[PDB]
Parts: sequence; C-alpha cells; structure tokens
Amino acid sequence: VVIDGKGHLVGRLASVVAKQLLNGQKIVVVRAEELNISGEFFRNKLKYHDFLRKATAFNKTRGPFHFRAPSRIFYKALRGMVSHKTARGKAALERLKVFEGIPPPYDKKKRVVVPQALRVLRLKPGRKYTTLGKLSTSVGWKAAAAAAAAAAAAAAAAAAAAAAAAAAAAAAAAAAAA
Amino acid sequence: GIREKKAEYFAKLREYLEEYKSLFVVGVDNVSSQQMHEVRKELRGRAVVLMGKNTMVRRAIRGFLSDLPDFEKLLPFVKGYVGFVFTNEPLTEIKNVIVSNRVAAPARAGAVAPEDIW
Amino acid sequence: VVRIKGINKIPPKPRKVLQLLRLTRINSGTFVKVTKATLELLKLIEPYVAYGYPSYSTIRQLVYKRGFGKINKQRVPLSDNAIIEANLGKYGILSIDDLIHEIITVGPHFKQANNFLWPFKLSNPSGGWGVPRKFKHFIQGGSFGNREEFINKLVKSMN
Amino acid sequence: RPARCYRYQKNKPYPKSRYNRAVPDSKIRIYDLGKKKATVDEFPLCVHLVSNELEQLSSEALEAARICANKYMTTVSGRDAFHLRVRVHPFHVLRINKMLSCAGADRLQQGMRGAWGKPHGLAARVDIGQIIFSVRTKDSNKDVVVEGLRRARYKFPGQQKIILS
Amino acid sequence: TEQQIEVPEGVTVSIKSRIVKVVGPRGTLTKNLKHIDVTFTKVNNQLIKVAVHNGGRKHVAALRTVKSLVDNMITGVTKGYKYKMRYVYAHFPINVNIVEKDGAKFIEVRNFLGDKKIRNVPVRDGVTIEFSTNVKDEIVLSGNSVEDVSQNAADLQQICRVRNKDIRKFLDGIYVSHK
RNA sequence: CCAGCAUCAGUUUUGGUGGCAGGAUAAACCCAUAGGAAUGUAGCUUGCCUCGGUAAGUAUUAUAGCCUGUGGGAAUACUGC
RNA sequence: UAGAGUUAAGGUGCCGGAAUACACGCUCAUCAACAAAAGGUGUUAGUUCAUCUAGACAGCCGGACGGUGGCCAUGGAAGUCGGAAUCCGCUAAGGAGUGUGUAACAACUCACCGGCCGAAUGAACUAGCCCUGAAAAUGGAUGGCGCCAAGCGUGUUACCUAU
RNA sequence: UGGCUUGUGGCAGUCAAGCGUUCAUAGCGACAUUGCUUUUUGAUUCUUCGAUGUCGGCUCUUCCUAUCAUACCGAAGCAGA
Repeated sequence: VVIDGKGHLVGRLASVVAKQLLNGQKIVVVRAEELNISGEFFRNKLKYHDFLRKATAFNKTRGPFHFRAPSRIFYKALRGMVSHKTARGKAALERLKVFEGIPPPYDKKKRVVVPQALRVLRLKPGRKYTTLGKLSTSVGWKAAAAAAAAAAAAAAAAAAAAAAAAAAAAAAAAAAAA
Repeated sequence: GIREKKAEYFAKLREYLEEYKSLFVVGVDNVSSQQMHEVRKELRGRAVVLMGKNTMVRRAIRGFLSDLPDFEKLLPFVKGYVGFVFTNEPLTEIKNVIVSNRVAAPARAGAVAPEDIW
Repeated sequence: VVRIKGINKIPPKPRKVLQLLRLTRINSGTFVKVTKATLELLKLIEPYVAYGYPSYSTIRQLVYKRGFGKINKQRVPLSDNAIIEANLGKYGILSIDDLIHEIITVGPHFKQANNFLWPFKLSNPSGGWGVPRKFKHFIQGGSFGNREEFINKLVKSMN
Repeated sequence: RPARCYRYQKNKPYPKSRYNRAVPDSKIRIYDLGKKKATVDEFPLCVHLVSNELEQLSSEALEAARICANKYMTTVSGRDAFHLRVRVHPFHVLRINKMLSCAGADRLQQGMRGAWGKPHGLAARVDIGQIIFSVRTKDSNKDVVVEGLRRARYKFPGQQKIILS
Repeated sequence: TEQQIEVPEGVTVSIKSRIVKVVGPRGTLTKNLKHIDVTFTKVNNQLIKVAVHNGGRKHVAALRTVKSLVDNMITGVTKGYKYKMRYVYAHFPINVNIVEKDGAKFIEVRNFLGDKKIRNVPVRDGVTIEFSTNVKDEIVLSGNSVEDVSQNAADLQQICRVRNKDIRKFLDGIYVSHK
C-alpha cells in the first residue's frame, strides 16, 4: 500500500508502516526528508546518526555501514525495525524501498487520508525540535538540486494530474453550473 | 505601610486645622541647605512648617468638615513639592515671614480664614 | 471460607493449621467451624485462606455440578432426591436449600457425615482476581478478610 | 577510612571499665562551651541536631565540629549567648581491623580467624532521638547556632533533621 | 487578555498572517509577529488588536511585545530613532568611511589599535547612517526600522571589539554611548 | 481402538444480550402544592461625575436559593426469569 | 496423556499478538536513565501573617536642614574608632544615620523620608512539578526505530493471559 | 591471575573561622568532611595446577582527554611588557 512521508513525525510513521509490511504487503514510503525527528542541536548534534561523530565513521572491515544523507535514514531505520533475522523479516524488508522526492505525480494516501497519530500539534508542546532536511547539510549532503530538485520532479507529477485533470474539472464545473 | 500610623496622621491635622483659621500653601520650589531653617526661625511658636506625605494630608483637608464645608478649592494649590502653614502663633506674623526668606524661590498662596486668596 | 494461595511456600507455622483442613491444591475449600475457634485459624492462615459471608443462592449452584461423594462415582447428579432418596441414598439431607440452611446457620453436621468429600473442589473466579489477590486484605481492596457482599457473584462462578 | 566509612555499625557494643585491656587516647577537649552556667537558664530556645539514623559519630569528627564552632564563636564573644554541648561519649572503644594479611607475610596476620578488631580508634554512638550537638541559645536577637548547625552536621556523617527544642 | 493599538492619518498598518507591515514616509518595514495561539490578525478598522485566551509567564510575554513593536514600528517609519555610539581611540587616528560613495552596503574601520589591516562588516537594511557633522566622535544611526537601525550598532561594535589587546588599557574601541 | 473429527434430528449444562419481574428500598434520567426566608436578570425612573459609566429606587415588569407544612411520586445492589 | 471452559503473575506505539483508547491534571525537559554537602527570579497550589483607598508597592522625582565638628576611644577619630545618653529643633519629615568615599578632612547618596501615580502587592510557612551540584578510553552505548505524549500521577474501561 | 571493596589513600566540591598592609576566599587555609574515584597502597582464597614464561629498550598495529604547545575569549590587589 503506497503512502507518503510528508509533514509529520518520523517514528510515528515508521511504526505504522511496519505492521503493514508484516505479512508481505508492498508498502513504499515516498519522502523521508519532509519528516521530523525531535531533539536539540546541542545534545542531538555530536552523537547523531548522520556525520558529526558517530554513525558515518562507524565501521570496521567486516562491520557496519551507515549514512550521511536525509534519504538513507528511513531505509536503514526499517532494517532497524523489521530485521533481516527471520525469513519473513528479510522478505518484508524487500517489500519496502524508500524514495527521496515524490516521483508519482498522482495523489495516493498523502495528506488528508493517512492513518492516525502522525500530525502532532505543538503549542504547549515543543520549543526545540529538529527537521531531517536541515540536520543533514554539513554532513556531506549537497548537491541539493539532485535530491532537493526531486521536489521539482514531484511538481511535474502534480502537473500531469492538474491536466487532463484540469479538463475533467472544467467539465465537472460546467456540470454544476447547469 | 501601617494604617494605624496613617489614620491618626490625617486625624491630627484635622484637630490642628479646626483649632486654627487660616491656611497658606508653601512653595518649596528648589532650596539649598541653610535656606530651609531660615524660614523656620522667623516663625517659631506654633506654626506648621515641617513636611509630611501629601497623600495623607490630601485626606485630612478633604475629610475636614468643621461646620458643613471642608477645605474647598484647595487641591489646585497643592500638587508637587508643596507645604502648609497654620496653627496658633499670630496670623499675619506667620504669613509674611514665609515670603521673607522665600523671595528667591517664592511661596504660593492659600485661603485665609477661608476667603480664597491667589 | 475459600482458598487463595498455592500449595508451596508454607513455613511450619502455617503448615500445622493447614493439616486438618485436608486440602491439596489451589481453589479447593472446606467448610470450617465457627465459635471462638475460627479466630486463631483465620489469624494465622488469613493471607492463605480467605473468607466472607455468602447468601443462600451462592452456595446452591456449588453443590450441583461440583457435587461429590467420597467413595463411588456419582450416578444421579446432585438434586434433592439424589441426596436422601433415589436408588440407594446418602445420609438424609433433603434439598440443596436444606443443605445450605444446614451449614451456614449453625452447622449441626460436617460434609463427610452428609456423605460428600471433606473439601469441595471449586473453580477460579470468573471476573478474575487481579489487584485484589496477594497485595493486601479487605480494607484496601483485597481477596483476604471478610468479603461480605463481594463473595456472592464470586462463588456464583466458582460453582 | 574517611568518616563515610565510619558511618553505621555492625560494630556491636563493648564499653565497660572492668572488662577492658586499656583504651587509647581521645581527641575530646571540652563538652559544654560558651556558657558553662546556663543550660535552660538564659536559653529557653534550643535547636537539636536530631539523628534520622543510627550511626557512630567517630571521635575524629566529634572534636572537629565542636572545634570549628569553638573557633567561630570568639568573634561574637568567647563566651557568647550559646551553650554548645557534647553529650553521649565514646564509651564504646572502636574496634578496627588491620594489620592483616593471610599468606606470604611476617608471621601471618590473618583476618577471618583473628576476627578481633584490634582496638585502634574510639567512637560515640549517636542513635535515633539522640544528639551530641545540643545548642541551647538565646530568645531575642542573637541566635547564632542555626548557622552553626550547618557547621555541626558537616563534621558529622548522615542526614540529621533539625528540630527546634 | 487583549490590547488595542491605533494608527494615525498618514500611516497604514496591515497585518496579514504573522507578516506585519507598517507604512511611513521613511520606508515600509517587515518583521514577523506570532507566538502560540495568539492571533494579532484582527484589524478593527484603525485598531489592530492582539488577542489571546490563555495566560502564564512565558505566554504573557508575547501578548505585550506584539503590541509594543507596532507602536515602535510607527515611530521608526515616521520619525526615526537615533541609537548612539562613539569612536574612541588612544593614540592612533582611527579612520572611518561611511555608506556613501565607497561603502556599497558596508562601513569600515581601519587603524583600529595599530592596524595596517582592516576590519570590515556589511550594513543591514535602509539605514541612513549619519556619521559626523564636520567631524565628530559620535556616530549615530537612523533608518526606517527600529531593529535594523541599531543593528548597525551591533555590526560596528563586534567586528572591532577590543579582543587581541586589552579593553582596560588600550582605548581603541567603538563602545555604546547609551541606547 | 483412544485423541483430533463425522451425516441428520431432538435435548441438557454454563454464561451473556434483550425483554420482564420478585426480595427489598427510594434516590431519580427527574416528580405537586401552601406559607415564610432569599436575591438574579431584563426593562423603566431618578441622582452625580465623565464620555465613558456608576449609585439608589424598582415587593408596583419577571424569576429563584433554604426551611416548614400538606400532598404526591418512585426498576431494582441482591435474586430469579 | 489430549482438545475445549476459565483466569494468575504480568503486557497492548513498534521489532513481535493486543487501545495511536476514555476522563482529569502539574509539567514538554525526550523528563523517562544513580548520587550528598550545599544552592537557585524555571513553574503551580494551599495555609497563616506583616501590608492596603485609613492611598499597598515599584520606577521617576527631593529635603539632603538649625544646635554642630553633639559627646568620647586616640598620635589623630572626623556622623563616619570604641561606647553610652537617647534628644532638642521646626512640633503636616530628616534619625544624633541606609550606603559610598578620602589616613581624615576634602567629598557624596539616602532607607528613615518627600512628591507624582492609583490596586492588590509582599514576607513567612507548607506541598508538588522543575533545577544546580556528576570525569575515562572498541561502533549507537542510559533502547533499534524513535516518542513533547506513544512520558508520569489519579480515576475508569476494553482487549490479551500457566499441562 | 580475573572478580569485589577503596581498607591504606589520591583528587575536587566545600563547612570558613583565621592571616596577608586594611581585608573569609589576590594569596594563604585552622579544623576536616561529603559525594565522586580506583593512582598511593593492598584487605580477600571468590575464580584457576593434562602451563598463569620476567624487566628496561629497539621496531611496527588504537582510542580518550583528569590539557604541555598550536586557533578563539574574559578577569586581577598587572604600567606597556
């Protein structure tokens, strides 16, 4: 089942995705960088899972491999839920691939239709909190056009809907004018 | 700031002012040391030339009522650094010695037995 | 009286007073005496065996499905006729309502003399134990002590 | 052994004049201080530094608190309006083990066998309710020992509860 | 609570989400203004009104300040503030060029302490920095804003703070005179 | 041949839903009438200061607390159907 | 020795089955995840009392008086060293003094107190959430994903639960 | 030998009266203690006899900073220095 990882928290999306992947259902998450992890920029700085001290230079020869990009976070994160250990686990992992950007131009389950939780309201809650598409910058994340442009790609998808789309709309409108 | 002080304060000024007749508000419009006591020594007997917080004596002149009226029209005289002079040493003798010293920074005016003088 | 705590973990101070109950595993419960004797029993083994004040209907369903003998497997199930009359006969208690108004009132007989077992095997309470179990006795909200009103539907599950 | 390690007591009592093959010397200089005279005479006010705990206040720290407060209370006067006491004594002789060592030693010195804590120190017991530093001090104006009970409980193990007596 | 702020004849206030504008003859200034809950988008003709339901210590802070800065923005765009500093020097003649001709959105301080070098900082928005009459010690800022105006006090002070030699003895330093 | 599991028709045991009732009791989802204590809102009038409001009267516009007297309501812990 | 009937000890955001539930609440720091002496304008509640239209309190603004250098430690002591008397003055305020300053004079500021203003402010006492005190070497290293409620108390409800 | 405690003790916070020209903390610190800690220096047979071979140095294969020196900052009872 195709969802969209856009404008809410990261963990309270990851959890919901795991129970859906469980059997073998082919859930792909689209966008990782427009999620939101919490923490400061002080404690959540030095020991953080991009490049600063820990999880980039975090390897041996026969040993780990992490990331320094806001795209690769959600991919690594959902081995860290559904492990490679069990047979269904490694099978369920392959049912998920995460994408940067929004390559589908169409509107699937995205903003209005999504599961519960997700879109937390910060009022009395929340002074400090990060964003994955801020945190990964001076970590080796460049090349914004390449990844950031993806937004530009998602735009052309919208465009395809808005067409023909625009046509059936103009019609639908004339229908009610009547 | 205790009200047992302040209650007998405004009450005492009433008793002194019922005993006397005339009033005259003093104009303390910037002084200099020795010129304060040079006012005081020309009076001496029973006058009223100390100081004392204005909000308390504002209540005294308002809550006067010896006959029927209080000290009417007195408030446009008394605002800012200001004073009074009354009680029983003779009337004109008290009145002119304020404006003996205070000709440099002069004094104001006030109702004398209350006929309004300005 | 009932039984709450298990067979294991009993020092020789509880072990003496558990003896003439003749009671093996959990839930199973005998019909004890009441005079002065009941105090010292439910002083020592108060946090082992709990009690309460049941009604007439509470110990009515109990001697029906859990209707034992000592010797011989039961042919006719435990009605009024299955006690006194029927084919052979037991002692000479009439109905189950005469059997409840025997024991709860004064108790002129014990259940071995009526030709049943010494304890009766019961059930676990439907509706559960939970928080009123081990944690404390009656005044807080516990299984132990005198459960007056609460022992009604409790034992109309353990029947 | 700091006084962190002179806190509690599995050291059980042992304190008589008959049955003792001689105690060591103590630090303790003086008991009542400031006033000798006035206990409750000049002083209807007191603070007791009442123990929460059942500790041994060792004779090391016992002199320490008392001598800090001795030197302090000279500025106000060397006989000012306080009455800082010492109460409960080192009656008990504090038994402390070592020189010890099992094998590979001079004569062998054991530890386990040779369980006798060979008498080294001295300690008082200052159990629940009890105090050493009772400070009968004056009614109006100069009360000085509320301050001087920070300086009392510092040179004392444990968390004593300050009670007005 | 809620408060009221008016607007005079030749000024136009217009808040539009958190984005505020105050209009005057010097310039038109933008900042943002919106905390938790508090809606300052309530334009009742002349009266722009801040209003919130809740209270609390840190919460009451953003009730007053959003009221204050619209009164301070009207004084800025109409009259213009004057924030006050002075160039001080010990021996060596501290030399300054201003944001005119040479300075294309920058000011400069050269011969600070004993510089053969130069310590340079840009300037902020549309601040008309009035350095000197003929010659003066005082530099005095003025502009269309409130914030951006005295930000050219910050610019100028920090870039040549007396760091590498002591402030105590060596009196080359552009210190603040008063707010 | 024991356990899982078996056509097709009728019935027990145990618990609940839903409808209804007895023990025993009357608060209520919300129930009358008379006299006395109380004091809220709308509207009007009058007084005083000020451009914004406030005080007093208002049983004589409309409505109430809490007690006393009289009269009338009243499905349920437990237990069974 | 086996399938049902009922539930303990204990769990339900997710790896991995079950509430992204319900009601009320301090707090949102990722608190949750050790630590004392000793300490704090985060932030909330209760009780008692100084204080209040008899003008609370703050800021801003003044009077800094005559006797007079009161007296006396002392080489000198000066309000301004130590110690006692404890006022007069002008009776709407200035004490025989809140703080600074020079050996000290020389110099300066003010509670006490004055003048604008006009409503609830402040000491204690008790309780809770926070907050300060706390350093070590292989790759997260006080959870994998991470959570600001998917934390926790109090009150309640539903689902899961030993031959 | 490894484990455990920190005995024997190291370090810091620090009670802060003293004493340095006046002057609790420029500095010096009576009297000592609380937390941390594992370095002076060892208490203990917990875990080990079909191996538990030593010291100073050469050579080459890590990580941390209880910090000597290099970047950046502030203060003194320090005249620039």
